[PDB]
Amino acid sequence: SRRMVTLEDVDFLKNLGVWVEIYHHLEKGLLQQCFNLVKKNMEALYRQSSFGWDDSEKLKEMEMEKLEYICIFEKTSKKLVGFLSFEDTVEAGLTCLYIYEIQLDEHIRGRNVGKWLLKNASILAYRRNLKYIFLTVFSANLNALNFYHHFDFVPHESSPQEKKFRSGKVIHPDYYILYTKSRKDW
Ligand SMILES: CC(C)(COP(=O)(O)OP(=O)(O)OC[C@H]1O[C@@H](n2cnc3c(N)ncnc32)[C@H](O)[C@@H]1OP(=O)(O)O)[C@@H](O)C(=O)NCCC(=O)NCCS
Ligand SMILES: [Cl-]
Repeated sequence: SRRMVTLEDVDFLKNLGVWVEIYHHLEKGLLQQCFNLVKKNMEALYRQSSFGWDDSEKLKEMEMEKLEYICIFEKTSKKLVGFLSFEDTVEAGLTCLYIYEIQLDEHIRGRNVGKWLLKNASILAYRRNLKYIFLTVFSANLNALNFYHHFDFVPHESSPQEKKFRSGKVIHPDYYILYTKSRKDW
């Protein structure tokens, strides 16, 4: 058929039939649910990268004390449908919120929930006197790459760069390090 930590704008989620919670640490059950979303969304991308995928390794990462979680659940099912995780840190001398994950279940993508999570992360960062937002992204993840570009992320000086030599050597990095300034006004 090809030719026919007070969060902002919570009312937006209410209008979608979802709600948000902030976690300092994930409880055992929810840890497993978030892991399931990351694995479902990302396993293939991790596999094809130099980083690889290890279930046990991703799990331990998500348990790290430094990571804070913003989680969105469906009002009817009370199931997790998305989250954003981050740490407050420093990157090359710059104070930042470093995003580890932004993950949405398939059925809730493309409805401005990604924007909602990113915007709130950015606001939180600014209010914590964190001047930048940083993240890593796979070069092969084209949708995410363009999503970030739209929200003014650009490669940090520390990001790997494309390189081509007359010798025939071609270097395509499998990830970028992106950043942008945090902002309180959206
Ligand atoms: C990446 C992700 C979180 C973005 O969420 P999303 O639901 O798809 O995007 P949203 O609907 O919330 O985006 C809203 C804004 O982003 C823009 N946008 C979204 N995707 C875009 C794309 N591929 N190219 C250009 N702009 C894009 C929209 O224009 C919109 O901006 P606007 O209101 O100013 O017009 C989502 O696609 C996802 O969960 N992907 C799977 C997991 C993943 O790859 N995470 C990144 C690695 S951790
Ligand atoms: Cl990615």
